[PDB]
Amino acid sequence: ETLNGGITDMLTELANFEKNVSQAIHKYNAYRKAASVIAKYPHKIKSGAEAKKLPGVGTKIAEKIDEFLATGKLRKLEKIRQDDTSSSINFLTRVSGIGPSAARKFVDEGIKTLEDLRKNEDKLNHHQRIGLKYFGDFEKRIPREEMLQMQDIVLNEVKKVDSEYIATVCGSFRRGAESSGDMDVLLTHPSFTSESTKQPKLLHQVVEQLQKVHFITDTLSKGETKFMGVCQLPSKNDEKEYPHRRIDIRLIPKDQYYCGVLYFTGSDIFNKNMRAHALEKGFTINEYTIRPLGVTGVAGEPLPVDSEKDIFDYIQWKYREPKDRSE
DNA sequence: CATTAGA
DNA sequence: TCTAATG
Ligand code: NA
Ligand code: NA
Repeated sequence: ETLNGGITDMLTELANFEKNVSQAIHKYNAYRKAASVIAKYPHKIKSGAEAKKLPGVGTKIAEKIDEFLATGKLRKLEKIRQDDTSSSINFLTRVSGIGPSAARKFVDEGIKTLEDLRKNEDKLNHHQRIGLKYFGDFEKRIPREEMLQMQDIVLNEVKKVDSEYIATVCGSFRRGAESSGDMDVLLTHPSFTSESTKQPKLLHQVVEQLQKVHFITDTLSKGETKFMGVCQLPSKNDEKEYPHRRIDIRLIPKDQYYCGVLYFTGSDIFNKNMRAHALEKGFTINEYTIRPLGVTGVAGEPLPVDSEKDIFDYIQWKYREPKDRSE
């Protein structure tokens, strides 16, 4: 967690550089584990060989290690830090719809600046275009203050169309969190579950609604289960407009909300940690279900949930507020 | 890791 | 189809 700081840190640098700049999945994959072992490692690593002794830690890494152990730097790390070509990529990627593969190509054609992108708005697809459009706005964090207005508004339509709907903004916003990235409203409806072969309009109905009232302004992808778009709080009585937000809404089988619901509300840990709990409490939890564990190794038979409650009740926990889903 | 664009 | 990007 700290003793191994600089090592682990450089390692991930390196690592990331591989994947991104180069199409070096192996190396890339290499550093990570390397980076991973030593993290877990209990002592203050002192040198190449010292590391060396570990699974994953080979010669290559080791070497770089010492030099780092020697100079508070590393070369390759430095060069890459320098190289526009590589820095160029790390930049492009910031655009929704822009990835490494694109970032690289985009570069070879020479696009390297956000401005470059404008100039070749055509060379980009509706995603990235939208990605590019609201570029500034996407980087900004979401105020909880805002978070609720929005929240309010969304629920406002959901119910409006049909009362039978149930939608939930999951995440951090949900964990009391001061700010969010993008909001996630986990959708579902009674008439829809594990079997009742869809009702696509189920989604479509909503999306439409929000578009109607002007909350969603753009679509990034509408599927018949997941939608990804961009929204905005009606910019009040002139003088101050809202930034453009990323939103995501998804349909769910009322027979898996809570589950899927427990899950997204995390935290990323509370989950592993809650997930870690059900294993010993004779269960299994994953994004949609709770399965009673059978001694053969595995088992099946997904247990019937009506609130975030049952799950705790099942594996037998203390119901914990979203507030307290901290770790 | 599953869902949507694309091409 | 496959592959990329998002989550
Ligand atoms: Na070793
Ligand atoms: Na991106």
